[PDB]
Amino acid sequence: LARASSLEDLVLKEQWAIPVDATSPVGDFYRLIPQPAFQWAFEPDVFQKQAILHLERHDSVFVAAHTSAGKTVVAEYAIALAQKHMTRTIYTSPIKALSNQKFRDFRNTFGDVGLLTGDVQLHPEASCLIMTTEILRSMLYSGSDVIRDLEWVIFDEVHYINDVERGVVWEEVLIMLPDHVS
Amino acid sequence: LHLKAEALIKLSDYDSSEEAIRTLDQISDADNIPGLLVLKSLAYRNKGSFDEAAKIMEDLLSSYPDLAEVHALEALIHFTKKDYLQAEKCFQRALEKDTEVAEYHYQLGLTYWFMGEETRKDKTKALTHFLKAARLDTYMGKVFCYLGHYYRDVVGDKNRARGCYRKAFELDDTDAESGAAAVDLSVELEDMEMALAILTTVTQKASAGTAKWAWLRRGLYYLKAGQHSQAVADLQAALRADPKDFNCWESLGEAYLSRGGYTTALKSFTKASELNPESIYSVFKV
Amino acid sequence: DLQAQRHPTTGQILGYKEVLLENTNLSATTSLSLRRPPGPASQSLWGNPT
Amino acid sequence: TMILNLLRVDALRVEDMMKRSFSEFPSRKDSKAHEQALAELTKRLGALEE
Amino acid sequence: SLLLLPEYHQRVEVLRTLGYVDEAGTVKLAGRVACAMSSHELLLTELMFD
RNA sequence: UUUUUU
Repeated sequence: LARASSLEDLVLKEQWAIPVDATSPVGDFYRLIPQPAFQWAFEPDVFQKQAILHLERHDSVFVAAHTSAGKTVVAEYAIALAQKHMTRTIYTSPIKALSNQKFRDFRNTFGDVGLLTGDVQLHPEASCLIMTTEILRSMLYSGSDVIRDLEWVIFDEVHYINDVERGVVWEEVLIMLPDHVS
Repeated sequence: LHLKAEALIKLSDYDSSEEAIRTLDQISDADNIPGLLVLKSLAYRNKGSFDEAAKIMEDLLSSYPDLAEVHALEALIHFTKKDYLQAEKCFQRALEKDTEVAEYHYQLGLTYWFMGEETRKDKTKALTHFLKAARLDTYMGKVFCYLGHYYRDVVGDKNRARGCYRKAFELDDTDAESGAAAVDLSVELEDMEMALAILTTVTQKASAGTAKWAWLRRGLYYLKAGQHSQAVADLQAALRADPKDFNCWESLGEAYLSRGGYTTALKSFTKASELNPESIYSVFKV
Repeated sequence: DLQAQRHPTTGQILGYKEVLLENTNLSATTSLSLRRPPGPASQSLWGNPT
Repeated sequence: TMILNLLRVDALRVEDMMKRSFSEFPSRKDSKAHEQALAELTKRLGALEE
Repeated sequence: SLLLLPEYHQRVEVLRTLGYVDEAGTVKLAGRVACAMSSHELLLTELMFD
């Protein structure tokens, strides 16, 4: 086109640690995230809402709360996202007896949850392996091909870094972790 | 009561499907008054449902179109031509174009005639020039952008088609054809560092999902380059938009397999083949 | 490897063409990247020298 | 065991881990500022007459 | 500057006086045995070899 | 005189 061509073209023309506010930010938890990966029997509180809001974007939170039962909402929303994306997640606890009922509760709440300890080795093929940190430190030094599929590593009781004979394990782990693992 | 009546009639004409079609019938009854030449337009809207309402719509249009129904009778004949084959269209186009000589009021009859004619007629001057006149008659609100989009479908100087795709997506936002076509044909063109800017901008105003057409393209754009982290995140967002499209699952599986992951790629490919079991590539990849 | 082809728009496998692999001669006991071959076999999870 | 598992690998040195430890964080916090200050004060010495 | 560097040097010497590390730090067979061991690596591998 | 893991 010659006259139509003109008649159409004339019409066409650093900080690295962000201290998120305790009480203020979240006003719209349901405007975005309308299809939550996990459904509770109650309402998530303010800090649990903020942690979930950052877990959606594949960030790396550092929750520091008082009671252990307020934190496990974050620790199982991360496992619901891991099961939604087909990836894998590692939950690591220091005490051998604490990581048994966690196995029971995570297997009762959803799907497949393997457990690895000094003697137990239930289902080393699931997507929610529960371990003691000395086993993750031992399979980070070799490859172990489980590290190829991780998304989240949920360090459970991170105030054991202060221990005198085991505080070096938490820092060998936090140093040797590759970059694609939140 | 004048301003409200016109708004109600326009809403009835422009409303949703059969339940809203019944709502439109209720609105027409609520505004059962003089100037019945709008009822036929409501009838045309009722034809958008064609279930227990088109027959009433046909009767309502026939009843209303009594004295002249000049625009209404020609438009109704064009609608009948659309329901039938393009035979009636040849008569309607000539009569409407000869009688109502305009560009913007004529643009509605031009779009109806082009929709009837597009079946078989070539129409290099009857409808294509009609769409050109409709593009010269570009209205302020939601009345002539879709015509320009439909005018630039596959041919006729695709470079201005890319320009009026960008304009037809900038003006008309709800549709996810002109924008997708615009970015696709643009990336078909030489320039590459321009598609990414468009996708980033569209993604920013994406509230929660409902932009799968954007997420998917940008994920592929990151997959052609070696940027697997961004590609994986983008494709995960696209699948959260709609977790049934096998193309997304297959492309995400390829993304996982490009970088390390082997059993997560396996899981995604199995899910991709599980639905749409016709695709051989997915089962082979598993 | 005989990799697939993709139609540049609305990708469909036109045909399979052979291309050159690039990350061979990499092994699990001499390279530390996520491109090395997976491993020997099903294997002990931890405690593995070499 | 740490020394053995790092001597074993060739591209990793044991001093990498000591540099990256939390007990070295105060000393090693501003390393990029030290290196840029070094490279930009070496320029300033090139000034004085001989 | 590293506070623990001399202790690393002393550990490497203790390793090399037993037969676990060659000169210039390359792991020997005894080193790879004590590498993949749970606890008391030095004493257990010494008991085994003796 | 409490507590613990490869």
